[PDB]
Amino acid sequence: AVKKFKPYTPSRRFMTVADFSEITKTEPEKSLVKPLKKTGGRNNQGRITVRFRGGGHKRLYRIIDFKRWDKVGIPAKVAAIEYDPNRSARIALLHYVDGEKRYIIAPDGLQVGQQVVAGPDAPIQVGNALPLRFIPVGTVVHAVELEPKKGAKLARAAGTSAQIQGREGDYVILRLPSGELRKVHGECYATVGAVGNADHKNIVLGKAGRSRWLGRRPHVRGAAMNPVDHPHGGGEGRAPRGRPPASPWGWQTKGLKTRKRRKPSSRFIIARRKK
Amino acid sequence: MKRTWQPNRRKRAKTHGFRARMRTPGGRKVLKRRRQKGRWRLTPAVRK
RNA sequence: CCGAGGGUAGGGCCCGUGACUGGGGCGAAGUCGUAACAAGGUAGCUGUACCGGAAGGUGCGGCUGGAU
RNA sequence: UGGGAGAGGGUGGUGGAAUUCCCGGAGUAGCGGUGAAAUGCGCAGAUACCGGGAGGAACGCCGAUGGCGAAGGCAGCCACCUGGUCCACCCGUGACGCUGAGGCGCGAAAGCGUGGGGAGCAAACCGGAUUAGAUACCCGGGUAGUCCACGCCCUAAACG
RNA sequence: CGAUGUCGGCUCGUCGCAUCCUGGGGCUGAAGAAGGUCCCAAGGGUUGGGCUGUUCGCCCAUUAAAGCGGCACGCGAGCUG
RNA sequence: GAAUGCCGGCAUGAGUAACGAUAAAGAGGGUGAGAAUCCCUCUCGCCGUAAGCCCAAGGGUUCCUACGCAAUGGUCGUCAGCGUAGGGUUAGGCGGGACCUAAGGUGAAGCCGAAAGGCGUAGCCGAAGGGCAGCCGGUUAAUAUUCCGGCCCUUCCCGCAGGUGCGAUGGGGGGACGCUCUAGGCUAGGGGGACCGGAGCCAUGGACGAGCCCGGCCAGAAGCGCAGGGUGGGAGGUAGGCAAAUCCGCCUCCCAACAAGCUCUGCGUGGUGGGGAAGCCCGGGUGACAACCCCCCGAAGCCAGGGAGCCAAGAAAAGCCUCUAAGCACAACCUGCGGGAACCCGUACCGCAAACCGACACAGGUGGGCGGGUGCAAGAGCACUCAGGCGCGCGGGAGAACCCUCGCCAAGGAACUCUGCAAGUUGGCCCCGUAACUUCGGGAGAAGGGGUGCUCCCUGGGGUGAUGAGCCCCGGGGAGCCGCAGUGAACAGGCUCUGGCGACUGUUUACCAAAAACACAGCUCUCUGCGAACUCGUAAGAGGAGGUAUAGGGAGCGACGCUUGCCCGGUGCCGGAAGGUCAAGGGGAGGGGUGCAAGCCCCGAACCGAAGCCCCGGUGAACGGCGGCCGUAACUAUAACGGUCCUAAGGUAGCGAAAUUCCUUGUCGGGUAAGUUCCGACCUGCACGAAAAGCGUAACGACCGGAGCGCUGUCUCGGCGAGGGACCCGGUGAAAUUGAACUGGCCGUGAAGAUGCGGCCUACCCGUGGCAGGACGAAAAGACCCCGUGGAGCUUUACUGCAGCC
RNA sequence: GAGCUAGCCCUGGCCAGGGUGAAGCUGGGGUGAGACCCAGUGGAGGCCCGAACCGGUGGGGGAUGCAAACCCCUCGGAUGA
Ligand SMILES: CC(C)C[C@@H]1CCO[C@@H]2[C@H](CN[C@@H]2C(=O)N[C@H]2[C@H]3O[C@H](OCC/C=C\[C@H]2C)[C@H](O)[C@@H](O)[C@H]3O)C1
Ligand SMILES: [Mg+2]
Ligand SMILES: [Mg+2]
Ligand SMILES: [Mg+2]
Ligand SMILES: [Mg+2]
Ligand SMILES: [Mg+2]
Ligand SMILES: [Mg+2]
Ligand SMILES: [Mg+2]
Ligand SMILES: [Mg+2]
Ligand SMILES: [Mg+2]
Ligand SMILES: [Mg+2]
Ligand SMILES: [Mg+2]
Ligand SMILES: [Mg+2]
Ligand SMILES: [Mg+2]
Ligand SMILES: [Mg+2]
Ligand SMILES: [Mg+2]
Ligand SMILES: [Mg+2]
Ligand SMILES: [Mg+2]
Ligand SMILES: [Mg+2]
Ligand SMILES: [Mg+2]
Ligand SMILES: [Mg+2]
Ligand SMILES: [Mg+2]
Ligand SMILES: [Mg+2]
Ligand SMILES: [Mg+2]
Ligand SMILES: [Mg+2]
Ligand SMILES: [Mg+2]
Ligand SMILES: [Mg+2]
Ligand SMILES: [Mg+2]
Ligand SMILES: [Mg+2]
Ligand SMILES: [Mg+2]
Ligand SMILES: [Mg+2]
Ligand SMILES: [Mg+2]
Ligand SMILES: [Mg+2]
Ligand SMILES: [Mg+2]
Ligand SMILES: [Mg+2]
Ligand SMILES: [Mg+2]
Ligand SMILES: [Mg+2]
Ligand SMILES: [Mg+2]
Ligand SMILES: [Mg+2]
Ligand SMILES: [Mg+2]
Ligand SMILES: [Mg+2]
Ligand SMILES: [Mg+2]
Ligand SMILES: [Mg+2]
Ligand SMILES: [Mg+2]
Ligand SMILES: [Mg+2]
Ligand SMILES: [Mg+2]
Ligand SMILES: [Mg+2]
Ligand SMILES: [Mg+2]
Ligand SMILES: [Mg+2]
Ligand SMILES: [Mg+2]
Ligand SMILES: [Mg+2]
Ligand SMILES: [Mg+2]
Ligand SMILES: [Mg+2]
Ligand SMILES: [Mg+2]
Ligand SMILES: [Mg+2]
Ligand SMILES: [Mg+2]
Ligand SMILES: [Mg+2]
Ligand SMILES: [Mg+2]
Ligand SMILES: [Mg+2]
Ligand SMILES: [Mg+2]
Ligand SMILES: [Mg+2]
Ligand SMILES: [Mg+2]
Ligand SMILES: [Mg+2]
Ligand SMILES: [Mg+2]
Ligand SMILES: [Mg+2]
Ligand SMILES: [Mg+2]
Ligand SMILES: [Mg+2]
Ligand SMILES: [Mg+2]
Ligand SMILES: [Mg+2]
Ligand SMILES: [Mg+2]
Ligand SMILES: [Mg+2]
Ligand SMILES: [Mg+2]
Ligand SMILES: [Mg+2]
Ligand SMILES: [Mg+2]
Ligand SMILES: [Mg+2]
Ligand SMILES: [Mg+2]
Ligand SMILES: [Mg+2]
Ligand SMILES: [Mg+2]
Ligand SMILES: [Mg+2]
Ligand SMILES: [Mg+2]
Ligand SMILES: [Mg+2]
Ligand SMILES: [Mg+2]
Ligand SMILES: [Mg+2]
Ligand SMILES: [Mg+2]
Ligand SMILES: [Mg+2]
Ligand SMILES: [Mg+2]
Ligand SMILES: [Mg+2]
Ligand SMILES: [Mg+2]
Ligand SMILES: [Mg+2]
Ligand SMILES: [Mg+2]
Ligand SMILES: [Mg+2]
Ligand SMILES: [Mg+2]
Ligand SMILES: [Mg+2]
Ligand SMILES: [Mg+2]
Ligand SMILES: [Mg+2]
Ligand SMILES: [Mg+2]
Ligand SMILES: [Mg+2]
Ligand SMILES: [Mg+2]
Ligand SMILES: [Mg+2]
Ligand SMILES: [Mg+2]
Ligand SMILES: [Mg+2]
Ligand SMILES: [Mg+2]
Ligand SMILES: [Mg+2]
Ligand SMILES: [Mg+2]
Ligand SMILES: [Mg+2]
Ligand SMILES: [Mg+2]
Ligand SMILES: [Mg+2]
Ligand SMILES: [Mg+2]
Ligand SMILES: [Mg+2]
Ligand SMILES: [Mg+2]
Ligand SMILES: [Mg+2]
Ligand SMILES: [Mg+2]
Ligand SMILES: [Mg+2]
Ligand SMILES: [Mg+2]
Ligand SMILES: [Mg+2]
Ligand SMILES: [Mg+2]
Ligand SMILES: [Mg+2]
Ligand SMILES: [Mg+2]
Ligand SMILES: [Mg+2]
Ligand SMILES: [Mg+2]
Ligand SMILES: [Mg+2]
Ligand SMILES: [Mg+2]
Ligand SMILES: [Mg+2]
Ligand SMILES: [Mg+2]
Ligand SMILES: [Mg+2]
Ligand SMILES: [Mg+2]
Ligand SMILES: [Mg+2]
Ligand SMILES: [Mg+2]
Ligand SMILES: [Mg+2]
Ligand SMILES: [Mg+2]
Ligand SMILES: [Mg+2]
Ligand SMILES: [Mg+2]
Ligand SMILES: [Mg+2]
Ligand SMILES: [Mg+2]
Ligand SMILES: [Mg+2]
Ligand SMILES: [Mg+2]
Ligand SMILES: [Mg+2]
Ligand SMILES: [Mg+2]
Ligand SMILES: [Mg+2]
Ligand SMILES: [Mg+2]
Ligand SMILES: [Mg+2]
Ligand SMILES: [Mg+2]
Ligand SMILES: [Mg+2]
Ligand SMILES: [Mg+2]
Ligand SMILES: [Mg+2]
Ligand SMILES: [Mg+2]
Ligand SMILES: [Mg+2]
Ligand SMILES: [Mg+2]
Ligand SMILES: [Mg+2]
Ligand SMILES: [Mg+2]
Ligand SMILES: [Mg+2]
Ligand SMILES: [Mg+2]
Ligand SMILES: [Mg+2]
Ligand SMILES: [Mg+2]
Ligand SMILES: [Mg+2]
Ligand SMILES: [Mg+2]
Ligand SMILES: [Mg+2]
Ligand SMILES: [Mg+2]
Ligand SMILES: [Mg+2]
Ligand SMILES: [Mg+2]
Ligand SMILES: [Mg+2]
Ligand SMILES: [Mg+2]
Ligand SMILES: [Mg+2]
Ligand SMILES: [Mg+2]
Ligand SMILES: [Mg+2]
Ligand SMILES: [Mg+2]
Ligand SMILES: [Mg+2]
Ligand SMILES: [Mg+2]
Ligand SMILES: [Mg+2]
Ligand SMILES: [Mg+2]
Ligand SMILES: [Mg+2]
Ligand SMILES: [Mg+2]
Ligand SMILES: [Mg+2]
Ligand SMILES: [Mg+2]
Ligand SMILES: [Mg+2]
Ligand SMILES: [Mg+2]
Ligand SMILES: [Mg+2]
Ligand SMILES: [Mg+2]
Ligand SMILES: [Mg+2]
Ligand SMILES: [Mg+2]
Ligand SMILES: [Mg+2]
Ligand SMILES: [Mg+2]
Ligand SMILES: [Mg+2]
Ligand SMILES: [Mg+2]
Ligand SMILES: [Mg+2]
Ligand SMILES: [Mg+2]
Ligand SMILES: [Mg+2]
Ligand SMILES: [Mg+2]
Ligand SMILES: [Mg+2]
Ligand SMILES: [Mg+2]
Ligand SMILES: [Mg+2]
Ligand SMILES: [Mg+2]
Ligand SMILES: [Mg+2]
Ligand SMILES: [Mg+2]
Ligand SMILES: [Mg+2]
Ligand SMILES: [Mg+2]
Ligand SMILES: [Mg+2]
Ligand SMILES: [Mg+2]
Ligand SMILES: [Mg+2]
Ligand SMILES: [Mg+2]
Ligand SMILES: [Mg+2]
Ligand SMILES: [Mg+2]
Ligand SMILES: [Mg+2]
Ligand SMILES: [Mg+2]
Ligand SMILES: [Mg+2]
Ligand SMILES: [Mg+2]
Ligand SMILES: [Mg+2]
Ligand SMILES: [Mg+2]
Ligand SMILES: [Mg+2]
Ligand SMILES: [Mg+2]
Ligand SMILES: [Mg+2]
Ligand SMILES: [Mg+2]
Ligand SMILES: [Mg+2]
Ligand SMILES: [Mg+2]
Ligand SMILES: [Mg+2]
Ligand SMILES: [Mg+2]
Ligand SMILES: [Mg+2]
Ligand SMILES: [Mg+2]
Ligand SMILES: [Mg+2]
Ligand SMILES: [Mg+2]
Ligand SMILES: [Mg+2]
Ligand SMILES: [Mg+2]
Ligand SMILES: [Mg+2]
Ligand SMILES: [Mg+2]
Ligand SMILES: [Mg+2]
Ligand SMILES: [Mg+2]
Ligand SMILES: [Mg+2]
Ligand SMILES: [Mg+2]
Ligand SMILES: [Mg+2]
Ligand SMILES: [Mg+2]
Ligand SMILES: [Mg+2]
Ligand SMILES: [Mg+2]
Ligand SMILES: [Mg+2]
Ligand SMILES: [Mg+2]
Ligand SMILES: [Mg+2]
Ligand SMILES: [Mg+2]
Ligand SMILES: [Mg+2]
Ligand SMILES: [Mg+2]
Ligand SMILES: [Mg+2]
Ligand SMILES: [Mg+2]
Ligand SMILES: [Mg+2]
Ligand SMILES: [Mg+2]
Ligand SMILES: [Mg+2]
Ligand SMILES: [Mg+2]
Ligand SMILES: [Mg+2]
Ligand SMILES: [Mg+2]
Ligand SMILES: [Mg+2]
Ligand SMILES: [Mg+2]
Ligand SMILES: [Mg+2]
Ligand SMILES: [Mg+2]
Ligand SMILES: [Mg+2]
Ligand SMILES: [Mg+2]
Ligand SMILES: [Mg+2]
Ligand SMILES: [Mg+2]
Ligand SMILES: [Mg+2]
């Protein structure tokens, strides 16, 4: 339930913030954090390779467990739910009966105090993980691995899920967050339920400084630049695009498909996204 | 106003110093030319 | 001290008037179509929505104050 | 107190018919459509037929001159939460009643906001016919919307 | 063209006369008053404002009159810009 | 003899400008060959959130002392940051290193690249971050947390004693963290004292006083006290913390829980050791057995790793503690005590500046800490002042124009002008009071007013203390006094109305543009299923992202409101297993050269044969585009209506002479005496129009218009006055420019604008202060304009390639 | 060559004083319960005023400068992009 503000500055008019009700613990687990090395968008050459980055709040990385087949059979208790600033989803502190502690991204509906477990035999309950083949068709599911033992890749951000559609041999058919239909191998693990913090999408940044806090530097339009800079640059006065609209590097940017033609995963894409 | 020379002993030694010059094919050609020319100083002296 | 009133400043209601503009009434024999009254030639009406020179048309839902 | 009928209301679940789209197969010269046609679709293999899948929306028969609700309105089936109401007994209170300016709530459809959803249908719009014209009626397309959540709107031939 | 700074204003003038006013005249379709028209005349004078960057022009209030032109469309080693 | 030639020298301009902040000087005495300028004293002025003091950087002897004055110093010079010489910098505890890690850098392993080289986990390096033991005073011409004095402390080695499973680069804990707000208690620092100590003072009318003036502390081990921080104890289980583990984590039981205890800090005290003024006397000496006490204010600092709230969610590693493994348990570690040991580098001085960056002893620039008092509501603001530091390295006169900075001005009040440009006005605080419109916050300090000093009296509340006194902080009422005036000086909004643009705060052309431009939340299209797309790179490898469609890239639009129409023929992109075209390659009909021949060698048709293109569809918040003529109504006029040509389709709503309207100052209305601007309308829109968004929009703006009030030297229209210059005298002394010059006016002439030619006119020789008409004055080989088969940036359906992609 | 400047990364530091008074919370009222209203508390914010600090709006001065961008007056931000 995104929170509003009264219009008592110009920017508070529209600013909305997450409510943080599901948060039960406000400092991270010291053994699970490491320094998140800000890049500025620069690569090992020093060159900006992603424009308009840098200047965000300092953050610590929270090691997330994206395997969970690491501890088949060992239940854990949901000790806490925590803010993670490296991701839209919330995160769940888990105390294994092992004594081991681990973070998972927090699915919707998950309650502090409950138990989750992982494995071929685990119950179909929000928060459990099983290879995809053992999850009933129609189950909504998140943190899906894409190839077995490679790590959860799909449906991780706030609010997202994949739905299990059907089986075909060693592969199940998932409807991804994007709407694509994809064969994903059945030994790939997945966690029951949808990722939580679904209200994330309705947050209204409200002011320019807010994007600054997130490390987003102002984006300059190509139409605002000169010809030395950009297809759209130049012109006396304002100017329409005057050519198929383009990126700074000259490639068309309205419609032009860019997935590689002869990519081996094509055999496993059943139907591209829609909408 | 703030001018362009803002001396800094560490900066000087790390940028133009003997060891920087030797680390690199170009800096080595610098040392070699200033030797062939007979420069009394191959590199800027800083106090360090 | 209070004090008719004069002055300064700012509000409230009303009246008159105003380039231009909105529709309304009225007006023996103007121009356009024919929406309604018969099943009025697409039953009519209807709240709403959108569109169209105009009456109107269409969508959704409602009424019979509809025919056979 | 004991009983009853009922699409009264809300939440969750879930079942079959049908349409569309997709995949497989089989098959070929048309299908569709109309007052008649054209546009449209089709040898790049359509229509018609079989199997598989996906998805939304509505619930046939029962069904009625029926039932329930204060109205608006309510129809597959199931469970749960819940309102109204009638009958019997003649047991309890002892006029505690009627109405009700204001107030508060409810209030078809359309419409509006924010998310979602989108099969069929369809304002707008496009095209084909008709016509003197045809910003219509008829035909082929078609976007809001029609669906769900929350929040607004508060109108009506909201009629007996 | 190894630079003759360009519109308007301001300031400071100075000159021409094809004279706007003031002085002197002839003709008048000059009764008077007031005009018209031409001649002589450059001594002096020739206002303040609204609009516009404006020169110009229009307008307001006046005036005896609110003249027209030259001086590198006078004047930026004088100002403005 | 010329090349705006080159190098050097030397002229001219000229005894001219200038001598570098308008904080400011005067005199006496000394020294010396020489003194405005050096030293000393007295007077005067200036800074005092500095123009004082302490760190860091940077500088590198500039520090102190003697002797000097050629040059340097904008003058002088006896002086100096100058010349010569001698001296001067002292650490286990300060800072850095023999400690740690951050970005980054480097890099065993490993990866990549024609060479050179590029990467790269560990590890190593890397600090103003972490970690770590010294405070106060005295001493020198010059260093001092360094020497010395007093009182404290750290580590290393070795020994003694007690204790214990000792033991690590491995496990674990801790270290360890944000922003805003902030509690208690202290300290720094400050104010006051009628108390305590002091040399003295009584003036000029008065005061011998509860007088004036000065001062009234600093450091300190253990112990103690106050205030804080940190921390549950026990037991059983145990599969996790990449071996082990008694540690840690997880489950359970019991006891403890706003505590306590233990522990660690800060503050107070504390054996002891220091300091100690005014004044007077010659840095010293006295004062002085100096006194060293009470009250108040009180941090942003300390206790600290404190508390609360919030979202944008806030380093690492070591030191340290605990666990155990090899081992070893004659060892080893822990605690106590004792003796011994303890290295390298810096330390001078300048440090908002004459020593640093600016060529200069340059009005500029330079990070951190301290920065006293009083009053003004507060404060680091302002004025004045303490400590401390200065008067800015040319002076002396004069009292013209003119210029600068400043003050005032009769009557008028924007008439000034492109424009109220500039300058007035206003101006703090308390109180009263405040409109349209609004997104309900705002608009708002709206507007507009009133109050404001001092004195006496009465009185309310808080803090400290004790509930009182005293001191301190917020008030309340009554009566008075003075002046032209009570934020009496200084610091301190002019206001309103109404348009255009842009929502807003932000950003920008360093050095002519700050804006309407850029950005911005927000909206839409589109690409991207992750070894993502995309970007940088030959590559490896990186970024994207230790992210995963509620996410990431690209593009346009630009809060919000109401909206965003018609065209898919062309270009783009998207879809399309047919068809057409299509390269290498396949195929090899059929020819050819040569050889006696086997053969060797070459040309080669049909046909099969990608992407691309053609072709068929889709698609606008993709590139884009959204008609012409003629007729028509019972007054005229105009055309709801019609006809016809053309289109891919003919511009919808909304707006409109506009940041767009050419004709144009369109026309009408408003405002004005008067209005090319402005505002409101009209619509024949030269040439608006819907995300190169259309129309609106509260708030906002050093944006650009228009008006009004207030007030003014803007002006009619100028006048006076101040200071700094200009001027004169002494000192020091440039510059661009310069063919040479013995360099007048007119009218002509002349390459067409003549000091220089002709004719006339005028004119004794040489300066000084002034003004700028001329010397087509200076400056700059015109930046406009053209020319050169000159250059460069940029574009594209110019050509031709290349990367990249297929 | 990034000791100037532009961006980013790491690690530190700095922002006198005053003003306005969001959410929440407490209580009161309210109702079937509610929404909600009132008061107090509270202390938010690319909030307001204004030094330091960062700027560079208008004018004036300077223009062989104090200065190859300075000086005076005025003006913008000043808890934040
Ligand atoms: C239609 C017009 C374009 C006619 C045009 C007007 C322009 O100039 C004039 C040209 C004719 N020549 C004039 C000229 O070059 N003048 C220059 C001046 O430059 C410096 O003065 C300030 C710059 C102003 C002008 C520049 C160009 C310099 O100091 C002066 O000596 C002088 O060189 C004509
Ligand atoms: Mg809000
Ligand atoms: Mg509100
Ligand atoms: Mg949450
Ligand atoms: Mg860690
Ligand atoms: Mg990284
Ligand atoms: Mg690197
Ligand atoms: Mg970079
Ligand atoms: Mg990029
Ligand atoms: Mg970037
Ligand atoms: Mg993310
Ligand atoms: Mg989160
Ligand atoms: Mg798979
Ligand atoms: Mg969003
Ligand atoms: Mg962030
Ligand atoms: Mg954005
Ligand atoms: Mg942008
Ligand atoms: Mg541009
Ligand atoms: Mg540009
Ligand atoms: Mg470039
Ligand atoms: Mg280019
Ligand atoms: Mg280009
Ligand atoms: Mg362009
Ligand atoms: Mg442009
Ligand atoms: Mg243009
Ligand atoms: Mg442009
Ligand atoms: Mg174009
Ligand atoms: Mg393009
Ligand atoms: Mg897809
Ligand atoms: Mg600079
Ligand atoms: Mg520097
Ligand atoms: Mg250094
Ligand atoms: Mg350094
Ligand atoms: Mg450096
Ligand atoms: Mg380097
Ligand atoms: Mg070096
Ligand atoms: Mg080499
Ligand atoms: Mg070599
Ligand atoms: Mg030598
Ligand atoms: Mg060198
Ligand atoms: Mg009177
Ligand atoms: Mg009809
Ligand atoms: Mg009819
Ligand atoms: Mg009909
Ligand atoms: Mg009909
Ligand atoms: Mg229609
Ligand atoms: Mg066909
Ligand atoms: Mg075929
Ligand atoms: Mg579907
Ligand atoms: Mg009874
Ligand atoms: Mg309703
Ligand atoms: Mg509805
Ligand atoms: Mg048609
Ligand atoms: Mg016909
Ligand atoms: Mg639809
Ligand atoms: Mg009915
Ligand atoms: Mg020329
Ligand atoms: Mg010349
Ligand atoms: Mg010229
Ligand atoms: Mg010249
Ligand atoms: Mg004038
Ligand atoms: Mg005359
Ligand atoms: Mg005259
Ligand atoms: Mg004029
Ligand atoms: Mg002219
Ligand atoms: Mg004109
Ligand atoms: Mg007359
Ligand atoms: Mg003239
Ligand atoms: Mg002319
Ligand atoms: Mg002319
Ligand atoms: Mg001229
Ligand atoms: Mg003239
Ligand atoms: Mg001129
Ligand atoms: Mg000039
Ligand atoms: Mg001029
Ligand atoms: Mg000149
Ligand atoms: Mg001149
Ligand atoms: Mg001249
Ligand atoms: Mg010659
Ligand atoms: Mg020369
Ligand atoms: Mg030459
Ligand atoms: Mg030369
Ligand atoms: Mg010589
Ligand atoms: Mg020379
Ligand atoms: Mg010489
Ligand atoms: Mg000379
Ligand atoms: Mg001379
Ligand atoms: Mg002289
Ligand atoms: Mg001279
Ligand atoms: Mg000079
Ligand atoms: Mg000078
Ligand atoms: Mg000064
Ligand atoms: Mg001055
Ligand atoms: Mg003197
Ligand atoms: Mg002297
Ligand atoms: Mg002398
Ligand atoms: Mg002096
Ligand atoms: Mg002296
Ligand atoms: Mg004296
Ligand atoms: Mg002071
Ligand atoms: Mg030096
Ligand atoms: Mg000398
Ligand atoms: Mg000298
Ligand atoms: Mg000098
Ligand atoms: Mg001497
Ligand atoms: Mg020394
Ligand atoms: Mg020592
Ligand atoms: Mg050693
Ligand atoms: Mg290290
Ligand atoms: Mg290093
Ligand atoms: Mg190191
Ligand atoms: Mg360090
Ligand atoms: Mg130390
Ligand atoms: Mg100590
Ligand atoms: Mg022990
Ligand atoms: Mg921590
Ligand atoms: Mg941490
Ligand atoms: Mg830290
Ligand atoms: Mg924060
Ligand atoms: Mg406190
Ligand atoms: Mg103390
Ligand atoms: Mg005080
Ligand atoms: Mg164990
Ligand atoms: Mg003594
Ligand atoms: Mg502080
Ligand atoms: Mg602390
Ligand atoms: Mg690290
Ligand atoms: Mg052993
Ligand atoms: Mg042994
Ligand atoms: Mg050593
Ligand atoms: Mg020292
Ligand atoms: Mg400075
Ligand atoms: Mg400083
Ligand atoms: Mg100095
Ligand atoms: Mg000086
Ligand atoms: Mg200086
Ligand atoms: Mg003091
Ligand atoms: Mg004050
Ligand atoms: Mg002086
Ligand atoms: Mg000074
Ligand atoms: Mg001086
Ligand atoms: Mg004089
Ligand atoms: Mg005065
Ligand atoms: Mg006076
Ligand atoms: Mg006056
Ligand atoms: Mg006035
Ligand atoms: Mg007046
Ligand atoms: Mg005016
Ligand atoms: Mg102007
Ligand atoms: Mg004031
Ligand atoms: Mg008003
Ligand atoms: Mg109001
Ligand atoms: Mg108003
Ligand atoms: Mg308004
Ligand atoms: Mg309001
Ligand atoms: Mg006021
Ligand atoms: Mg007020
Ligand atoms: Mg009073
Ligand atoms: Mg007084
Ligand atoms: Mg103010
Ligand atoms: Mg703006
Ligand atoms: Mg702008
Ligand atoms: Mg706008
Ligand atoms: Mg806006
Ligand atoms: Mg700001
Ligand atoms: Mg600029
Ligand atoms: Mg420029
Ligand atoms: Mg420049
Ligand atoms: Mg400027
Ligand atoms: Mg500009
Ligand atoms: Mg600005
Ligand atoms: Mg810009
Ligand atoms: Mg904006
Ligand atoms: Mg938007
Ligand atoms: Mg969207
Ligand atoms: Mg590349
Ligand atoms: Mg290569
Ligand atoms: Mg990464
Ligand atoms: Mg993006
Ligand atoms: Mg905006
Ligand atoms: Mg923009
Ligand atoms: Mg509105
Ligand atoms: Mg098209
Ligand atoms: Mg098409
Ligand atoms: Mg197309
Ligand atoms: Mg092909
Ligand atoms: Mg075009
Ligand atoms: Mg076109
Ligand atoms: Mg007729
Ligand atoms: Mg429309
Ligand atoms: Mg118009
Ligand atoms: Mg307009
Ligand atoms: Mg236009
Ligand atoms: Mg016009
Ligand atoms: Mg015009
Ligand atoms: Mg006009
Ligand atoms: Mg008028
Ligand atoms: Mg017109
Ligand atoms: Mg466009
Ligand atoms: Mg445009
Ligand atoms: Mg507008
Ligand atoms: Mg506006
Ligand atoms: Mg507005
Ligand atoms: Mg602004
Ligand atoms: Mg502005
Ligand atoms: Mg104006
Ligand atoms: Mg004057
Ligand atoms: Mg004077
Ligand atoms: Mg004389
Ligand atoms: Mg002399
Ligand atoms: Mg000299
Ligand atoms: Mg000669
Ligand atoms: Mg001569
Ligand atoms: Mg002469
Ligand atoms: Mg002469
Ligand atoms: Mg001629
Ligand atoms: Mg001549
Ligand atoms: Mg002559
Ligand atoms: Mg001659
Ligand atoms: Mg001659
Ligand atoms: Mg001759
Ligand atoms: Mg002659
Ligand atoms: Mg002659
Ligand atoms: Mg003459
Ligand atoms: Mg003279
Ligand atoms: Mg002179
Ligand atoms: Mg002259
Ligand atoms: Mg001249
Ligand atoms: Mg010449
Ligand atoms: Mg000249
Ligand atoms: Mg020049
Ligand atoms: Mg040249
Ligand atoms: Mg030339
Ligand atoms: Mg030139
Ligand atoms: Mg140029
Ligand atoms: Mg030319
Ligand atoms: Mg050519
Ligand atoms: Mg040629
Ligand atoms: Mg060329
Ligand atoms: Mg080129
Ligand atoms: Mg190549
Ligand atoms: Mg590409
Ligand atoms: Mg601040
Ligand atoms: Mg206030
Ligand atoms: Mg309050
Ligand atoms: Mg609270
Ligand atoms: Mg602010
Ligand atoms: Mg204020
Ligand atoms: Mg600046
Ligand atoms: Mg000014
Ligand atoms: Mg200059
Ligand atoms: Mg300045
Ligand atoms: Mg100032
Ligand atoms: Mg401010
Ligand atoms: Mg502030």
